Amino acid sequence: SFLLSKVSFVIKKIRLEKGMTQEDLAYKSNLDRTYISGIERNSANLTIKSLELIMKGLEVSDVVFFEMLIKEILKH
Amino acid sequence: ESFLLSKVSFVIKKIRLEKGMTQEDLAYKSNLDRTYISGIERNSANLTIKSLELIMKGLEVSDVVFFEMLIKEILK
Repeated sequence: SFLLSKVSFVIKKIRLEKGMTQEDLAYKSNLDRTYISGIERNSANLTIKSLELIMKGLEVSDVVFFEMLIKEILKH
Repeated sequence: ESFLLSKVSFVIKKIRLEKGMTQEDLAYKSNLDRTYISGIERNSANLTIKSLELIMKGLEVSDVVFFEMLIKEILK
């Protein structure tokens, strides 16, 4: 899936840009490290509530996240 | 429901009504249950990214269009 891969990519990109490991983001959001690893491989079951929490943890606003996402969708 | 949650629900229903589609129409076109559509439009907490992909495919709305509308609603 095109959208799933781009969501996964943007979450990994923002996490790596904040210098956070998957563990770091998990600890900040009270999620497991394997949930973050999992979403970066396949974002199918990531919910909007979990994405809001992740965006909170990455200290990215929702608008910037979606701007980043539109950019990735359009690059393709 | 947070404001991101509410706005995702709002934008789905906004586009659905602009498309002249009922909930049942969206359910048919997305291959999701009408109960689930009903629920998302009230509260998007448990909407997954795959279900959002199928909702956009059933509304026949470009993903970029959906996220641009979402950014505009978040900013209002």
